[PDB]
Amino acid sequence: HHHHHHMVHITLDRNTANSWLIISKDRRQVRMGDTHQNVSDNKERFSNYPMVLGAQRFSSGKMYWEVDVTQKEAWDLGVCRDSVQRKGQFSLSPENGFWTIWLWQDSYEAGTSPQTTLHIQVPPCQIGIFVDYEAGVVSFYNITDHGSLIYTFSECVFAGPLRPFFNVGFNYSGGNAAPLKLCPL
Ligand SMILES: CN(C)c1ccncc1
Repeated sequence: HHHHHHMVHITLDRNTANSWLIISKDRRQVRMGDTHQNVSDNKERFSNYPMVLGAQRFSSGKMYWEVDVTQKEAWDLGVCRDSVQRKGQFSLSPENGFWTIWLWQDSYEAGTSPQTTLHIQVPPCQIGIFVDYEAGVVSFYNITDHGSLIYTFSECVFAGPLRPFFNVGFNYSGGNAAPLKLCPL
C-alpha cells in the first residue's frame, strides 16, 4: 500500500482505559496489569474488557497508524465511534459502532456480524490501520508481510467522530501479558 504519508501520531486516553490497564508515560504503550491500577471510576472507562481509546478524534480526511502486537495471543484493533457503549457486555460490530479485527485462539477474524474469517499466511507482528472518512473505508495491512491487505470494511456508516480503538485481551493463559505499542512514524 501507499497510505504511509497519511501517518498520524496516536496517543492513548488514560481516562477511557479499563481500570486494570497500565499505559506508559509517553501514552504510546498499554498492557494488562495483574490487579486494579488504583484509579477512580468514571463513565468513560470500559468496565468489562481490557479496552482503551486513542485521544485523537477524526471527523474527515485520511488517517494511518501502526500497532505492534508481537508475541500476543489475543487482541482487538481498529476504530470506533466516540459514543460506543462503555459499560456491560457488547459485541464488536459496525451496528454497535466498531470497525475492528482480532486475534483469538490462533485465528484472525474481522468484527462483522457475524464475524468473518481472515486468511493470513504470515502472522503479523505489526498491523497498519487506514481510515478514509469521506469514502467510508477502514482497511488493515500486514506490515510483517510487506504491507499485504488483511481486510477492508467498505460502505461504512461511521455516524459520528471516530477514535482509535484497542483491546490488549485478557491474560488467563499467562501467555498474553505483552503490550500493544504504537509504532513510530
Ligand atoms: C466473538 N469472538 C470470538 C471474539 C470477539 C472479539 N475479540 C475476540 C474474539
